[PDB]
Amino acid sequence: KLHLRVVTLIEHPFVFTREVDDEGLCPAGQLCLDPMTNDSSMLDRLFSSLHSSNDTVPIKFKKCCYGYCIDLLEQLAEDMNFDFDLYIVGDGKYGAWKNGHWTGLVGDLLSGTANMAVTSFSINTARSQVIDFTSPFFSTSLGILVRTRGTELSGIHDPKLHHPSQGFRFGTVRESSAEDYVRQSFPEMHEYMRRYNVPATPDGVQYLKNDPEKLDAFIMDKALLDYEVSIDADCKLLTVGKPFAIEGYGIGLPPNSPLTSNISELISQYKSHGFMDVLHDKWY
Amino acid sequence: KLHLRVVTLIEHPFVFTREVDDEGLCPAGQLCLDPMTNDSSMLDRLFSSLHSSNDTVPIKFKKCCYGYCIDLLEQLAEDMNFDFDLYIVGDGKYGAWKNGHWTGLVGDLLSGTANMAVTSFSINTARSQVIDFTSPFFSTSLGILVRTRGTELSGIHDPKLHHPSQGFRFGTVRESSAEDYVRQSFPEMHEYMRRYNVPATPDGVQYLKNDPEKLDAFIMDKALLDYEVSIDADCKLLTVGKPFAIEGYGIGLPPNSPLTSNISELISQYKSHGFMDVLHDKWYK
Ligand SMILES: [Cl-]
Ligand SMILES: [Cl-]
Ligand SMILES: [Cl-]
Repeated sequence: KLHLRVVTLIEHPFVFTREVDDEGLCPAGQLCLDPMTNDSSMLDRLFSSLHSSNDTVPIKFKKCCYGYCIDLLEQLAEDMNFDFDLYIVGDGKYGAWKNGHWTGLVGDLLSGTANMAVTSFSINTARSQVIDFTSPFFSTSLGILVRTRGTELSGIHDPKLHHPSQGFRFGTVRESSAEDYVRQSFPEMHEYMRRYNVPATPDGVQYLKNDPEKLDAFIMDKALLDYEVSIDADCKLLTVGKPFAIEGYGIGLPPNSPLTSNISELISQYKSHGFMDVLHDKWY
Repeated sequence: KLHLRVVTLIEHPFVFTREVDDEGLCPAGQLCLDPMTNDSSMLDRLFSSLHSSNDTVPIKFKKCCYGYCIDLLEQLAEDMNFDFDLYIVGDGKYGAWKNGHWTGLVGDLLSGTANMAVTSFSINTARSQVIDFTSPFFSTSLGILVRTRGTELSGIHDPKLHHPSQGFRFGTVRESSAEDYVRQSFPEMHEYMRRYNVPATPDGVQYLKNDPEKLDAFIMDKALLDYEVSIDADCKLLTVGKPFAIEGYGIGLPPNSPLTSNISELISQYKSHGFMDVLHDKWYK
């Protein structure tokens, strides 16, 4: 039985977290750590302390993880007969090339801090040069979230984005695939957005949705924005414009991992036997 | 009962052609026309005649089409209750923006010459701004075909591909999504490749595989290159390098078409019930 350490990132409805229950258990999900570290030795020590008969892990690090990607991970673990430790990425980022290294999930796979990454993780060309991805389990365009009766946009080529009016505020999630697409296709746009980008999806959604309104538009994976629109109780939000920058979501592994092809085979069996449809129905 | 005109492009193993029999029939295939026109009125006239009690269509235009995308089209036609006329795109191209308009399949969708495009047609950002695509039925990286014991390449960032002084002979298919990727991401290498690009996949495979060798490497959808490697029994060819520019294949329709969502829902059901596995195994052998 193989023993993997899996890194994840909280992103609804793919991965959610909540506090652990009265007995320190997670009936509806998976026990995970949120330790704010990229140090493999620190993670070794914490998981060791978690599994032993004298668990001294700071309570604030213990969480229960659940969601579409957690259900997928549990099925994979059963079918491939591995067990796993699960932790949330310390910097909260998917990963970008910054200051001569990869951050986020990508950085943890390249440093050996994690054996596998499971979340709403986009397969793009830059990441594919340095880590392995499995076959995709989901596919999404990038999207543009605006308020109803607010900013109107045709898509990523709208002149309002390329020649912004004074006070026009739009941004994406820092160190995301979305930010890399803008950086590489529209460098001037990327520069303009820097002061408006946010650390994580919920922040952009809150900045656009709630008052006081801090963003006029928010660019991020459409699958994530559509989930937020679907739970909007007040006809306040919508996604606008033509599709752009479509990418799959895949599981991330170190380059040339022997596990990649076996996980890909199972993802293809799950797709072709309706399991992905069950997960979509459960979480969307 | 809807009646669509569908445009295709011959690309193995997604769409093949064979000749019509000596009676004008297509067992195990779909009768199609190869009329070399982008004029909607011409196609109207030829199909009219084809379906009349006095068929006078030039016989050299009649072909039988078959393959992965033809099996998919037949099934969609049954499930969405439409009839169709099928023809092969006149210019042989998927489509690019050239000289102020879209060419190939994209151009025929925008001009109304075709109602739907079915083949190994990549969903990319530029085309997505002007036509509709269904959800994808297949996904592929771009790939790099080389000879065994030939040129070695790490992927699309290999310095050999970015230094004209090294003189490597490498190209792609003209007016393909592969060419669009290089144009956008590597303008100087796009310029360099112009002398080596080819009209269609088989031309690049020939120049790479057969003697005298005219290409050192050929860049094109990896699904198509993998097919050519799979039918080369003699270990003459390899795909090399890291993945890049992954795209889905989808059915193309005019923008905002009411058919798109229904075809997408059927593609998603077919995928989730194993039909794409069946088609892949059948057509890749
Ligand atoms: Cl729980
Ligand atoms: Cl997918
Ligand atoms: Cl697909």
